[PDB]
Amino acid sequence: YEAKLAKYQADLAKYQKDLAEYPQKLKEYNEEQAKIKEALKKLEQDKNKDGHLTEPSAQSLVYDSEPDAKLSLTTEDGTLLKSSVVDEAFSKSTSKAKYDQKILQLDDLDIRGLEKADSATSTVELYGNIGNKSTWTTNVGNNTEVKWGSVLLKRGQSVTATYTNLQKTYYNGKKVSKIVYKYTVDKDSKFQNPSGNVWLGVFSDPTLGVFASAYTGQVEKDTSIFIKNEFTFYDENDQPINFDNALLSVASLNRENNSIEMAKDYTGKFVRISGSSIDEKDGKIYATKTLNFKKGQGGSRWTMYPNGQEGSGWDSSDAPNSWYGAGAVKISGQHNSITLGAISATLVVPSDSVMAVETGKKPNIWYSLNGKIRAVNVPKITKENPTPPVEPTAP
Ligand SMILES: [Mg+2]
Repeated sequence: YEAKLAKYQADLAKYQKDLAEYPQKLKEYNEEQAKIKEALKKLEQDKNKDGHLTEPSAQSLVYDSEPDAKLSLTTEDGTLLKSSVVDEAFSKSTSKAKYDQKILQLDDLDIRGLEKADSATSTVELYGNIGNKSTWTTNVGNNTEVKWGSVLLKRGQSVTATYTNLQKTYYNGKKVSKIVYKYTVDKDSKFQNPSGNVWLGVFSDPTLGVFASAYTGQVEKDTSIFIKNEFTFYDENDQPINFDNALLSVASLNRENNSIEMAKDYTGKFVRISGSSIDEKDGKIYATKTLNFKKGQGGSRWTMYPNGQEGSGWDSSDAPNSWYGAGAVKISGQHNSITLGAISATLVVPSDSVMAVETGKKPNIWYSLNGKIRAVNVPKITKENPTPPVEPTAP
């Protein structure tokens, strides 16, 4: 009868508060549900128009941006890298030209520069356009502040990234407290870096994802880099979330004549976007029938980068037709998995003078997994279904 009564009394005050607030929360839930159901009736009717989900549903996972998240890294077999080693590597070789114009050009980084003698650290040191480089830009965010922990991993090795301090992430209108990703280098990757190392730049904002690279400053024929991504999201009580058809966006699945970006080995259900270059074929999600790099070339409708033409620059976060290189995966359960990578076209499709040339590519990729579904007008669930308050019983 000690803190039993004090607990009961605390829970009674909280009950009284929830009872007072419950009718307004129920009203707001009911109004939002009504809105969502009407938006879904229209999406069903429009399911074959350009940029619409072939199987429309509401987005329960609000997971667009987390600029203020906090990053923690652990690897049992890998090497977390000192910032100053990462900085030195950026200043030399193929990224030097951009580093001298105050730009961190992640896709030009020659990762051999990271393989120095006394490089290891026990905890994450963030690097990016921050501190003394607060006026610098990066090719991934331009002027926006981006930073990452750096790790060297070989085939089969993994890093576990924990992201806390999340300000805007919600599932079914409840706040997400923590996200844990385990990133593993897929053993079947074909990259040639003699050390066997891959650099993962793990951004502090988990919605920006990962920059994965084995680039040594030359292109490679018959190369690939794949990163397995296993993840669990956690609720306000630090418990794993059991997703029920949350939508995961797989965007920027670029296909050029020599290079395919693809997702594979995924949990959940692929949902095609109407009009998109992206489909599923043999458990792999990519541009299956056409290239998507340049209008007219290899069957592509649009041009991936902004050139001036109509619907060009499809490949960015804010472009209206970014769905052209996107798909969605409907996920459930508490533990989910997907593998993202880039591979030489000739390892995937028959050799062909337009669709699959032998020309070498850079074994790198920037990918992201988030809730920013690129299909048009997908409604978000922002209001929780309130649980009727239960009056507690006295000791
Ligand atoms: Mg891409």
